[PDB]
Amino acid sequence: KKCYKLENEKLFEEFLELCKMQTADHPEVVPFLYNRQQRAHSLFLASAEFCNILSRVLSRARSRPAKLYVYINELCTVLKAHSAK
Amino acid sequence: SENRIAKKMLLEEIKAN
Repeated sequence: KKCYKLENEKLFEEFLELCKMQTADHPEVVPFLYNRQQRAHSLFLASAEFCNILSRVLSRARSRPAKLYVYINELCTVLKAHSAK
Repeated sequence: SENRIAKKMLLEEIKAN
């Protein structure tokens, strides 16, 4: 039933809405995140592993957003490690 | 704070990139 491709896009898009709201004083942060996502292997972006990662990150972002940049860093790090280049 | 340093580190990486 689960389509990880669409689920990951949903989870990532939900996370970015939080980021947009809470990083408005540093406008370069959000495009950087999109850039990291843009450059990752699309199969990784559609993977169950990425889904699991996004679930944890978004969960932490929702319950404890005082460490948002921590979470942002995790996500950027993971995405860099799966860069298509 | 952990978040402060995380923020500082991310911003520097962006500026460097």
